[PDB]
Amino acid sequence: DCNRALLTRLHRQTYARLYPVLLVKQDGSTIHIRYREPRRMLTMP
Repeated sequence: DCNRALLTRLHRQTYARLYPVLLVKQDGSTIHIRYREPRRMLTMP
């Protein structure tokens, strides 16, 4: 059921290049975050 809303693109008329990034906050939890820095990962302290 988690997959209902997951497939989408940004609908704002003009925007920057969006790159998949993997974010790790301080959990052990990770989120897919679309951000303009191509770097494959960022981990939060």
